[PDB]
Amino acid sequence: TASIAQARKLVEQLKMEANIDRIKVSKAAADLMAYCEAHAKEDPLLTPVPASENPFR
Amino acid sequence: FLEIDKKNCCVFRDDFIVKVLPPVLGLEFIFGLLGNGLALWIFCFHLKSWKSSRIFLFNLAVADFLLIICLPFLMDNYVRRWDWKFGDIPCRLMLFMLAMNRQGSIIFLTVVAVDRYFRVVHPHHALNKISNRTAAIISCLLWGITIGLTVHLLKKKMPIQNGGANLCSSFSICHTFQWHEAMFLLEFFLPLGIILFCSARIIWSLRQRQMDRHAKIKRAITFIMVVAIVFVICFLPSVVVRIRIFWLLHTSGTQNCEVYRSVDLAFFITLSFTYMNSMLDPVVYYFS
Amino acid sequence: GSELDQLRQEAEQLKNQIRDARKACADATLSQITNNIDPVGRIQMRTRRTLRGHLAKIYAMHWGTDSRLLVSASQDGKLIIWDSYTTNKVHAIPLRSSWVMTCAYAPSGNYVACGGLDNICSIYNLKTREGNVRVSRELAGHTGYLSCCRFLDDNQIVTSSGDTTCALWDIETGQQTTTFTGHTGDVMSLSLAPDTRLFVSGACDASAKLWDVREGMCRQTFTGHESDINAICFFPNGNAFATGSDDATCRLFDLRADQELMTYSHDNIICGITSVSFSKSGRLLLAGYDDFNCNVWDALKADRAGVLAGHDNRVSCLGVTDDGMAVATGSWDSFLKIWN
Amino acid sequence: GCTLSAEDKAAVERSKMIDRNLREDGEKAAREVKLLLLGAGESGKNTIVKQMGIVETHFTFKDLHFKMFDVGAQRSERKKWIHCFEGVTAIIFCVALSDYDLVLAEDEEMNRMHASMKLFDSICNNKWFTDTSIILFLNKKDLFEEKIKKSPLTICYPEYAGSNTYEEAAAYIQCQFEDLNKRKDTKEIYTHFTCSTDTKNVQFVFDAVTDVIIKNNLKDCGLF
Amino acid sequence: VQLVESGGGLVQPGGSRKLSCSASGFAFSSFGMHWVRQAPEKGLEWVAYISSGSGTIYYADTVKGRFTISRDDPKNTLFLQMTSLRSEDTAMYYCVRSIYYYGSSPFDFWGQGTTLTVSSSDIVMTQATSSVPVTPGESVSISCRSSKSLLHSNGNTYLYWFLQRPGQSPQLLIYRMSNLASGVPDRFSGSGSGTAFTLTISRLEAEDVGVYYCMQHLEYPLTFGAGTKLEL
Ligand SMILES: CC(C)CCC[C@@H](C)[C@H]1CC[C@H]2[C@@H]3CC=C4C[C@@H](O)CC[C@]4(C)[C@H]3CC[C@]12C
Ligand SMILES: O=C(O)c1cccnc1
Repeated sequence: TASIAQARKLVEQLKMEANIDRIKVSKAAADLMAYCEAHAKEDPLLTPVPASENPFR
Repeated sequence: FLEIDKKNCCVFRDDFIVKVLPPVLGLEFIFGLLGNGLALWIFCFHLKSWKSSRIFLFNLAVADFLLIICLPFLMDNYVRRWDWKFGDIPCRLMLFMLAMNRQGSIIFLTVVAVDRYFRVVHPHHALNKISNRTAAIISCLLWGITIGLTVHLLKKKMPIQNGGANLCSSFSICHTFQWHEAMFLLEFFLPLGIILFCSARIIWSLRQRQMDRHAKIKRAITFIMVVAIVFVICFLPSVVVRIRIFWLLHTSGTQNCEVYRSVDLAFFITLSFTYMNSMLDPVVYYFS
Repeated sequence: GSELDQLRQEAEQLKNQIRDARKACADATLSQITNNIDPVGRIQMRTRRTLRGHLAKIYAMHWGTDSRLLVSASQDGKLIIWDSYTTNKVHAIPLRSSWVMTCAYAPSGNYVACGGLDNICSIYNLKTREGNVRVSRELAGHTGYLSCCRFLDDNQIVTSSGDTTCALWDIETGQQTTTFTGHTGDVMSLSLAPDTRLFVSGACDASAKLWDVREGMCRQTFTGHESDINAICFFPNGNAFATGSDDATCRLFDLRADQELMTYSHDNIICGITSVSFSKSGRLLLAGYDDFNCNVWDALKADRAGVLAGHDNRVSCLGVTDDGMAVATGSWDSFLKIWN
Repeated sequence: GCTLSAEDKAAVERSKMIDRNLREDGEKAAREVKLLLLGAGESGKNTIVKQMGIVETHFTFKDLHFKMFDVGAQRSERKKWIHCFEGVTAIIFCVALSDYDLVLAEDEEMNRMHASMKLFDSICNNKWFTDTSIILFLNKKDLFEEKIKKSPLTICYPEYAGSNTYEEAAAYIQCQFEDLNKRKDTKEIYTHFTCSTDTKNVQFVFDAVTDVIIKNNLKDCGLF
Repeated sequence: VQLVESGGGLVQPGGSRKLSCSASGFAFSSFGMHWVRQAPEKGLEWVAYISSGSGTIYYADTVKGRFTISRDDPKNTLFLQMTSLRSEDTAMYYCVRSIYYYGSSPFDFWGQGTTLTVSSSDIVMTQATSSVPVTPGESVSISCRSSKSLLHSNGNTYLYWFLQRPGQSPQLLIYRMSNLASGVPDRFSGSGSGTAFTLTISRLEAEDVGVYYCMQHLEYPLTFGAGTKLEL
């Protein structure tokens, strides 16, 4: 009768994952945009990097 | 007809070369040119394998091609029946290219027929797994020996007074033993005694293994025989006429040139077989 | 029995409730939010270095902490440490099992981890006093092939295996201190959080899960693909992660709101992804495909912005430095490439 | 040399030594033979192994080193690790033919001959084994000639009509296997009969790999 | 891990000698090896260098032509052979291992030393002072100076501070003027710029007393300053 025990495990997992709170998707998208906009200057790949200070040339 | 270059050398100028030789030689030029040109273009621009068997064919596809560019000037030499008008250097570079490419289109035609033998009778051997940085070295060495056996054709005041005109040539009917005729015979005898052995053992040993039942083995057998017999057809005739020539020289003295009157004509036709391969060399190795 | 069927019905209606909860908390697509900004220009990146010396297919690479070193693994049975600025070779480490699938670099610089298709994870000490690399620990106990590994600390590690199991391990004792279970098929990848408090895994049952290091708490489950999932990465923020599947599709999932954010699909691509990675500002997503070349996606508009067409075979592995300097790429032709 | 410093001219030399070692060691892996062993459960895989995650096996026949990979204990998906064996010389496939009425422990109705036939079919058309030859071993022929006389093989072969003797039944089963191939020009299946013989197995493998090597060499230089 | 060298003794002016060392405890085949002579009369300087692979061999102009250096790599041994010994060839010899890859710390383990007594351009580094009296518990500073800049193409200032306690062999303290070797307490430090640098010590203990030295490595020959003794 271990099958009902496995079903108990699965339904307990569902109880266990059904106890969380969510946010709006637009807020997450805005946070992603903000983090991208803040760090726009420190990444040598997005903004065309001047060929003056990179060490691979 | 007897003159003296440095020795008692007969020379002829017969009014039959003009009718037949220029067309033969022009066709062999105009088709051999493209036939080797696109092969070399493929080897350099549209092929990305570069294995130690495709860099032995590349050298054989530059050797014969060089002989082509040298052809129209020889056609101009024959159209006016032995009258050279380009001076010393163009003649003396027209008879070293022809004599060095031909020996180098036979040395890179034997290596293929040894490649194949070591790939059939002796599989999983060491020489099957040499890199294409230890095969370009041997290609350079082969070019080196080719050039080193043909340099004596730049160190001579080539154009010669026949009275009427100037003859630009290396093949003249004399009575002195030297190195050029021996090279002419020996650049045919040895490669034959290698190609026949290799091309027979490949077929036999691919046949005592009961392996000749797929189609492609049969197709390979046919093309191997094609190679051998095409070599013999396009080279042998010139090597019996020169033996007849040596026979006439040793038997009858060089006092009545008229004896050679006909046979030498035949020679300067059978030698047009030696360029023949450079036309139909790719149609056997690189295309089909 | 009847209890089995009633529990199954209850589980099904919990699944329906969770699906409804996920659906009801979405308002607008991430593209609508991210459409106001302007797209980056045509990203033109050229091969600056070319690392060569591998003699077989390359399966993994990992960027060092100081952004100047990296390590790579191949089926030749070798692990190699590079110097990206000079193109020198710092270390060559022979392996025991030639069948590898991943490698990892310690965040301090003392250790590298390896293992695959053998169910054992080996740890190697670089900064010994004998001058050579040695084997530190052999974490054994899995029953399927190992598909990923990532150092959590100098003494804690996490691995995922093909036997539908993840595990959190101590290198000192050598015994599993936590086991994560709940997948049906083989697990293909895991990625660690920026602050090493959570980590996500993705498996061959077209599903991914968010775990919890401290106790073993399975916190959330994400789905959406209809084939295998063999690449995941966190966003540098730590509030998102992106997946790369075998049905020629990549996806973006959010941690706080658990839905789909971005689909990166193109009709002219009919073959599946092998690797994904991000950029220092989280603006470029690099995806390694098996149509022989990589792709660069503007991670806010889903449109392409560049191609790293330089390889003869399928792309396996891919990475970006911590300072944002370069990007490294490996493939099945056994050549690594650094692009700037 | 001139632009470098005294402590960047030993890093280069060290890297060159690394490169030399890598190149010299990658030449002992392109001269060994790789063979992948497969079978259908208790199909005698152990039997042929004794006749001579991953289980490596080493043997040498006529100055030629083989590496046999036994992957029977993976019990996981095959499509997630099979391509790691793409560049292998050949696939050995072992199956016992005295086991047509003996059914699997899974299903009473389904027997193990049909399951092993499906296995052989599935390994013979994967995209990673387009030009990869398969060496077939038929096992336990001793028990089979006793078993076949007691009960007809019509039970496993409803569409078959034969006098229920050794040779015709064995040949019919062999044809039923070799008809599963779907390529028939690039690929060739080599088949053999052995129960407990001490000479024919390894020699059979050696012949089957020499033929493949000869074909490989001849098609490498264009001639084939 | 140890370097045990022998070969010393007293020699005639006209005559050869050999100095061997056995390197037991590590991977000797991955280590370039130096000899650094130490004259009893406060003499210090580099002698010779042989790399991992017997490719390069370097000498200091005062020694080139009379010394030969070699390895026995299967047996993990290093050799020096000396042919012409002038009256000023009386000193002590320290065999130093060093490995050069990115991030390495050369001149790490310094052998023990072998004494040799004889029968009776180059960059310049300067340590003007010779003695600094001081009491424990308080900070001290020592200065060294060169004749030209050391910020090379790779940005690394090849200055090595290292210590010799009375009766002991030396040990690395500060490699590349900003990095502290391993096994030494974090009390030592060092900073400078251009051609001038200072070793600094914050807390003073009874072991910290000793004679300090500065090394340049930009190009062979390797040249020093002088010694600056600290006294109790
Ligand atoms: C695959 C590797 C081993 C091929 C090696 C080729 C060697 C064995 C053979 C191939 C063809 C041979 C050549 C055939 C004919 C000639 C022309 C003759 O006037 C001098 C010898 C010379 C030049 C031979 C030298 C040896 C040779 C170059
Ligand atoms: O082949 C030659 O070298 C040649 C051709 C024409 C005339 N004499 C020699």
